[PDB]
Amino acid sequence: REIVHIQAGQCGNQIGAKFWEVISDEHGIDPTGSYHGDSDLQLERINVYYNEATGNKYVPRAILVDLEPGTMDSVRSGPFGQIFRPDNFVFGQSGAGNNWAKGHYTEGAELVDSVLDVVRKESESCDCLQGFQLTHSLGGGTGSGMGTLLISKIREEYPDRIMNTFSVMPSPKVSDTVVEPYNATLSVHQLVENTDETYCIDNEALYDICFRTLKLTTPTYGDLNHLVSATMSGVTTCLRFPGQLNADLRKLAVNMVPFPRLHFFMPGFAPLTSRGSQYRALTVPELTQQMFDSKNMMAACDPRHGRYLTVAAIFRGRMSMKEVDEQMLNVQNKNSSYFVEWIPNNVKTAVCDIPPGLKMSATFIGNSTAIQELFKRISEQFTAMFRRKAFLHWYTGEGMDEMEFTEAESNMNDLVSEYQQYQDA
Amino acid sequence: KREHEREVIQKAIEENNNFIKMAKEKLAQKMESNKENREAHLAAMLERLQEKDKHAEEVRKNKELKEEAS
Ligand SMILES: Nc1nc2c(ncn2[C@@H]2O[C@H](COP(=O)(O)OP(=O)(O)O)[C@@H](O)[C@H]2O)c(=O)[nH]1
Ligand SMILES: [Mg+2]
Ligand SMILES: [Mg+2]
Repeated sequence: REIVHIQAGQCGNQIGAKFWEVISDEHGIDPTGSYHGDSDLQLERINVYYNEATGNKYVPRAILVDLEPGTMDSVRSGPFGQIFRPDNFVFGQSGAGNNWAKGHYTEGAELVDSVLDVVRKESESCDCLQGFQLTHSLGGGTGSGMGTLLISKIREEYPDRIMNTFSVMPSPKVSDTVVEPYNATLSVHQLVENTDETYCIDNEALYDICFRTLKLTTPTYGDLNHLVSATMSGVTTCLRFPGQLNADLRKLAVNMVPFPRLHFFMPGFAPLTSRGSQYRALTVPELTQQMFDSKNMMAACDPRHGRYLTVAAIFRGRMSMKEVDEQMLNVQNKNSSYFVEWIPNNVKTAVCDIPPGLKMSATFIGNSTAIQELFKRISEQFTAMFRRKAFLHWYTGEGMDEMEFTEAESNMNDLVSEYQQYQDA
Repeated sequence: KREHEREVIQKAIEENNNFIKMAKEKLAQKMESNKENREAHLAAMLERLQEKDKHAEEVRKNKELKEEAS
């Protein structure tokens, strides 16, 4: 059961490169692609993310996309840069200028067919393809515009497969341009229609965690990417190691998505580490309380402001399964109002013996109605500019029409009202 | 959706090409109309000066008439 990984744009390639470095270490794969691990329980499901090449080499089933060579040249030089298939680097020369329209309609449309040729080649060499996972940001131009363009084209060619994304939401606290609410709203509109599951990784939440919790006053993208790669590792553990719960993308979607449009997940992680941090190993009760706390959410939403439709918890490392079950049952009994009563047993728990890194950790995946706070924040920012048609010339100049913006704004407002409807049920 | 994707890029081409077209024609019209205006200003100026020479020839002739009828 193979997954085809695609990473697009600066953010998509930076978080994507970290994800591959992290899991390559976990699976005992070195930068040359050779296996040198101390367990085989690393190679049991290695084929989910890696292909097997000539001299017993494991090659990531990853496709690196960007309209600018810069970020991809940085990857090719980084630690695990040589692990990727050289043919799978697909890049243009004229970037996207943080413009969704350029990535989706003009610059991106010129490069998209060559990317699909690589996607097709990777798919044809799959015994049984489960689907695709895309890493990207929604505030830029390549990952946002060209990424959603790729999703649309892939869906047309593989309508019966799962489309999963790790989508980095933009925030004024960690911003590159004022047009981020435009790019994000346009991308969310695409995501609501063409993805089965999206992990909402909020830069606002990643910033507040680094600043308020870790006390990293003046955090860098590297600091935010430390949390991201750790969360990405946790949420994909069930797909990379032998397990019974959410072992593939489809079963995960069936367990987590009660309504087709409501597929935006709020990840959580514990303990919150800081690059090069100190000594203790968090008890099971401590892991559980933290992963459910607003301060550990990777989306800037207060779960106490909504209700959980479904939840998937994953514990990693050697620990008491009896204690895990007691702690998991306790969080629900102590906060039963924040879990919808009309979805019985909506909190599932998995445990993996192999820890990340750390001695023991816990990853949370929640489909909460509080996620509307993220879409409300973006919608507010989008409307503040769209109301006065600010910066629209950059988009209309690429061929886009104002009607397209009105539809994206409306679809996202509908998404918010749908999340609110199920919160009042 | 593919249909709209093609309509967007073609709309962008049709607008830039049409803008380049109009600018080219308006610039050529301005440079031409300017050439006509400047040349007209010089033509009228020379016409005024020529009318002044025609008047000097008529003065020299008007003296020729008075000298003979003296
Ligand atoms: N977490 C994270 N966010 C990033 C990173 N680089 C850019 N961003 C965010 O992504 C958006 C910009 O998109 P980017 O990936 O730079 O541009 P693209 O090349 O057009 O896809 C903004 O919202 C940034 O805050 C990164 O490495 N990590
Ligand atoms: Mg990106
Ligand atoms: Mg982007």
